[PDB]
Amino acid sequence: NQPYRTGFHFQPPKNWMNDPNGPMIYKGIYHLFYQWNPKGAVWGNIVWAHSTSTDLINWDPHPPAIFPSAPFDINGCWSGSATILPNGKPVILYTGIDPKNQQVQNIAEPKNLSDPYLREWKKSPLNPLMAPDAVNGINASSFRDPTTAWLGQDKKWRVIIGSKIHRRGLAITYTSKDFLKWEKSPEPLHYDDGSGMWECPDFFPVTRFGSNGVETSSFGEPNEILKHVLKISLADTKHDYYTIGTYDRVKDKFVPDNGFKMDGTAPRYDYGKYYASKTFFDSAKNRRILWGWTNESSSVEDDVEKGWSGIQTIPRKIWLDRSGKQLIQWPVREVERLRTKQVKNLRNKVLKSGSRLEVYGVTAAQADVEVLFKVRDLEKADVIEPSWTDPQLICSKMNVSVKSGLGPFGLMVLASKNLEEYTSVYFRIFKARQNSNKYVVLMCSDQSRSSLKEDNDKTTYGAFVDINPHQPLSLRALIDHSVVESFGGKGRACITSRVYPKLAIGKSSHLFAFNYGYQSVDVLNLNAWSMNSAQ
Ligand SMILES: *[C@@H]1O[C@H](CO)[C@@H](O[C@@H]2O[C@H](CO)[C@@H](O[C@@H]3O[C@H](CO[C@H]4O[C@H](CO)[C@@H](O)[C@H](O)[C@@H]4O)[C@@H](O)[C@H](O[C@H]4O[C@H](CO)[C@@H](O)[C@H](O)[C@@H]4O[C@H]4O[C@H](CO)[C@@H](O)[C@H](O)[C@@H]4O)[C@@H]3O)[C@H](O)[C@H]2NC(C)=O)[C@H](O)[C@H]1NC(C)=O
Ligand SMILES: *[C@@H]1O[C@H](CO)[C@@H](O[C@@H]2O[C@H](CO)[C@@H](O)[C@H](O)[C@H]2NC(C)=O)[C@H](O)[C@H]1NC(C)=O
Ligand SMILES: OC[C@H]1O[C@@](CO)(O[C@H]2O[C@H](CO)[C@@H](O)[C@H](O)[C@H]2O)[C@@H](O)[C@@H]1O
Ligand SMILES: *[C@@H]1O[C@H](CO)[C@@H](O)[C@H](O)[C@H]1NC(C)=O
Ligand code: NA
Ligand SMILES: [Zn+2]
Ligand SMILES: [Zn+2]
Ligand SMILES: [Zn+2]
Ligand SMILES: [Zn+2]
Repeated sequence: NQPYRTGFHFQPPKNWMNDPNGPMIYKGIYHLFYQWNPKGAVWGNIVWAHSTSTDLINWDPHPPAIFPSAPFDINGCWSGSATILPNGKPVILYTGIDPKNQQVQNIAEPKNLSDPYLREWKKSPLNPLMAPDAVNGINASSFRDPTTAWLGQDKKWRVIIGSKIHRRGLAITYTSKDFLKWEKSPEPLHYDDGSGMWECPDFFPVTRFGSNGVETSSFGEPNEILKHVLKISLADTKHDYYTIGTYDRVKDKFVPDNGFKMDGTAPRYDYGKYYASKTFFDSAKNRRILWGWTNESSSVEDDVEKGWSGIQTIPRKIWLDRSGKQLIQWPVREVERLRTKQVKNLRNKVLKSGSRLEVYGVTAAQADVEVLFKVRDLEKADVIEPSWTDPQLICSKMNVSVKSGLGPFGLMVLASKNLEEYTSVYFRIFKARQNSNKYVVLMCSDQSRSSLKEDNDKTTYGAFVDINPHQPLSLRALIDHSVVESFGGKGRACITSRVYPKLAIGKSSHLFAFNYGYQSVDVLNLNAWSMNSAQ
């Protein structure tokens, strides 16, 4: 019996899953590889597992693609990325562990380029293409995760590798004119002092105005103003951060926009349980897709007990916000195909102070729900306390029991009949400590009351949303048994959490809208779809 296995998120039939690997589209087929343990529910014996799709939702298995079978990767096949060469040919750059336990960079390419599912991959010699040594002095124990490579205006390829030198994180950048002979640049594309190791780095352009994706090597088209994103997975904090800036192709550096620092004080893709993010360019739809690894919030005991660990968020479409300050994400449209044609709809319903509204007629552990909340009188929101800068510390300081002028209001997902178990995703609104009348919208994902099992990770997640509370506040949540993916302000803030209820399972879960704030807020619209299982 498996109450926590997802009905429609990507996870292997069994065992431990980890980083998403070399995602790509080839011959109109979507590919996903991933770090897999073929014989355990913990990390180990790590190989590139492999599934394919035509819609990014239903995945067909294939035997592992990249596994230890040569000096350059004999002690493991760590993370990496697929580049698609200008002639449509796809290649994987991945980190392998050698006889000396050194992290080195290997190329792998398909052996049958006419196989539409690219089942078997051949590797060099002359692998490794990139390795630490005495001359470059790269930390052999911290040199992993090559990105998708991009082609410069000087016919030379660039690729970065996450690394660190003495508690300074950097994107070690290599150049190559043939994709076979790679040479280290004197200086990295970017670095941050005091940040740890830089894992799973990503580097890609975005249009300044538009929802569409940009091919990874593009400079034009003239005219069209581009912006560049550098994303890192910060090993110490265990979060993925990105910064928006410009790519000086002359110096071959990355320059973060004024109002950013790549270490710590940066925006996250996701303010909950989300790690080792990776994007690819979906040439089929001209969109950039972001893959993300949500690991397990239960005990390791539980993981080995259920015999699997780790899921993948449903893929996000990602693009720049109009104001240029952050990225927007939104679950790929395809996932909406999983919705039943029946749809529970509630409109213009008032939530008085301290109220809640059950929403029936849905499979409440496997569902998609979208709400529009309208605030009646913004002059009623409490002025935000002076030293409240961390949105995670606000949500954890004040639970749904503590009441604000406006908020807490939102959804209670994965909830038991009598509410002993519930996961609350919600908003609070404040007036800011500014001379201009600006409001601060808080999004929380509180899971302290989430499950009766006590040794689950009940960490509460939190985020600010850049939306105007004059217009109605939008909240979506994908609910899938042991995962909720909350989206605030139409993708302006995303929180993934992991939840393991003992009561709120299958038949026995709701599903509430609620409001415990001082002022009564209006539910403008509520759509709830039951969700069919994938694959
Ligand atoms: C893969 O999966 C695992 C598990 O899900 C995950 O590790 C967990 O990460 C979370 C954070 O994401 C950790 O949550 C913290 O837990 C500590 C306590 O943990 C200790 O004790 C437990 C045993 O019960 C052990 O598991 C663990 O090893 C530790 O010894 C909390 O204290 C933290 O809460 C504080 O900080 C939060 C903000 O970050 C606030 O929300 C909260 O209010 C707390 O602040 C309080 O103390 C502050 C002083 O430090 C003070 O400023 C405040 O006033 C306040 O009182 C936090 O909940 C969790 O412990 C991890 N668990 C394990 C098993 O390691 C991995 O990260 C994940 N990996 C990936 C790649 O995603
Ligand atoms: C090279 O990287 C390795 C691995 O991160 C470093 O050795 C680790 O340092 C940490 C933190 O001080 C300690 O837990 C251990 O001493 C090592 N742990 C691991 C995970 O191996 C080493 O310090 C780095 N050296 C340089 C020159 O950057
Ligand atoms: O599977 C290895 C792959 O995962 C990452 C990030 O998730 O590193 C994790 O696994 C390593 C193997 O034990 C650890 O050294 C590291 O601390 C952990 O975050 C990638 O860096 C790596 O390619
Ligand atoms: C490669 O793919 C083609 C087309 O699917 C297939 O017919 C062929 O047998 C495969 N292998 C070789 C060695 O050509
Ligand atoms: Na889409
Ligand atoms: Zn040194
Ligand atoms: Zn943190
Ligand atoms: Zn920086
Ligand atoms: Zn006003």
